[PDB]
Amino acid sequence: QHAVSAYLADARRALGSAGCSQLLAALTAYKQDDDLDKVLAVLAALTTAKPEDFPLLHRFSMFVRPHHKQRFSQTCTDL
Amino acid sequence: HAVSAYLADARRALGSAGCSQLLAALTAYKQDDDLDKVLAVLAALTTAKPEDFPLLHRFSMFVRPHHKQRFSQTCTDLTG
Amino acid sequence: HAVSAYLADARRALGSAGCSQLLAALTAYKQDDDLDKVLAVLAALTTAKPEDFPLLHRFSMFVRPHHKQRFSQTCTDLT
Amino acid sequence: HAVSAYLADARRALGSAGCSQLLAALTAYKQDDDLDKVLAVLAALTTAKPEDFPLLHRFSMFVRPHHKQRFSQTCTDL
Amino acid sequence: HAVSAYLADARRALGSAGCSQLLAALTAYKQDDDLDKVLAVLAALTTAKPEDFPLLHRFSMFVRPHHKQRFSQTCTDLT
Amino acid sequence: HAVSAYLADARRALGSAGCSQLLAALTAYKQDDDLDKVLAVLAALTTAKPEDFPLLHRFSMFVRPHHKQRFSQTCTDLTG
Amino acid sequence: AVSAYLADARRALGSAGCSQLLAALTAYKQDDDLDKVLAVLAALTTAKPEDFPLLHRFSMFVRPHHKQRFSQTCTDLT
Repeated sequence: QHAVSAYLADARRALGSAGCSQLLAALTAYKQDDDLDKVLAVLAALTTAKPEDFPLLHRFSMFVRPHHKQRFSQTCTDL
Repeated sequence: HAVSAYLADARRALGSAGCSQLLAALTAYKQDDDLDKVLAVLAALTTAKPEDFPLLHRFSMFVRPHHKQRFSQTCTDLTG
Repeated sequence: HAVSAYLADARRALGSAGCSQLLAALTAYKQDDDLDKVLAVLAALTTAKPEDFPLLHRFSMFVRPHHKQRFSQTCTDLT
Repeated sequence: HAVSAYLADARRALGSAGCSQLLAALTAYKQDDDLDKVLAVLAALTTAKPEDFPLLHRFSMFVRPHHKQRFSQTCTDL
Repeated sequence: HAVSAYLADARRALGSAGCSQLLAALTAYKQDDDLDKVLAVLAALTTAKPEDFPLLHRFSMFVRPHHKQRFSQTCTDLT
Repeated sequence: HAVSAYLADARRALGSAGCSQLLAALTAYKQDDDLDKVLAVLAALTTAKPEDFPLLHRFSMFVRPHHKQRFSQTCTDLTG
Repeated sequence: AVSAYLADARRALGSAGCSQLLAALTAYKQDDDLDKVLAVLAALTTAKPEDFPLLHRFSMFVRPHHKQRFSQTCTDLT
């Protein structure tokens, strides 16, 4: 219900333009290559530097393929 | 051994069929990532009586990090 | 005992989709206190066939004390 | 199975307030046997947009057998 | 009004002193949001005899939406 | 002696209560042939932490031949 | 719970903002003026939706006779 556009706007506000671009660049590489560790590593660097940004880590679930939900959760638990 | 203590408590409080229903819902959640559906099974089993409310709250150990905040809210609403 | 026996019977009679819809409606009721809305979900699922009418009646174990009399009356009218 | 699939589709297409209004009208019909009144709620909710028209027709599974002939005809005409 | 009917029934069943005690507790709840304290007055007054139990149940109309679950639970335990 | 090695590893990783819950579930499976129910106990105990995932996979030695492909699939889905 | 709130407030509002909020809390604890403390709180913590939890969690400081008004004001902002 526009969850994507709300995420993009929040990510731009919290990470700045360079960060929002880095995250989007990593997301489109994931959509092509299916490599979850590599996109989560970009995401973790950007959104777990401070605890107030952890919701952007969690909300990134909407872009994770269903077969990758379990690994996404495990990675999040470890962060 | 926090999991094994949970399963023992759930079997003792809910009985065998109830413990199984809850584990069945946990396995479906681990596959489908649908929090509302697993919480609905859990709430039916563990909020019939206040002495079982701890089992609702302690289920958090199985809840994925992206679902934890909504799980808390839901628990507060069912309990108070 | 009684909850798990109800859930097992509902899953067997309504199928897992139906049982989930019923449990979703029960959780909404536990939060919103709206008896008409939970009864309407229940009646749609459990009064399509007469052999499922016991599932309507037995749902009383989940009904709040201040709603029990209205729930009974409505159940007698449906059956 | 057909019931649960209908309820899932209705909740997804009408949203929860709409789905509730329809189910409220179904429960009134199950007690009062007034077909016009339940059809009127259904038509308001499910003919706003053409992609929801299937929900009008599929509602027949809840209609009592003596009402099925009128129900489909009226649905076709909408 | 359901309110005015409740007040009339409470005055008739509890008498004037009791109806006042209940209303004094209701006013404090509407300000302090302490459900246990108002329910304790209500339970004392309206579970003395079974014919007064409907006054316990019908008190729900004054209970805030976030407190309906605790109100139900307390009612289940008193019955 | 693959069984005894499994039981020793499970007792060390899951503790006594967990190892017992798993063996109780294994006995029920050996009698009732219900794979979903035994895997639900196993998944709860052995997929909370990734270092216990080998216990999930090695449980295949107990699975009846007609269940082996579904067992693998379910394991892959829970782990990745 | 207090120290966790102050830590969250310092991280989300910065040190000047956390101090403004504590100054407003102290004035409330002395003067019992709920509107004035809520006005400082609302300015600081409803600029962004991610800070709304700090508005809601502020209830732990609110005197019992003000609980209902605090909730209402929160709802009207959120």
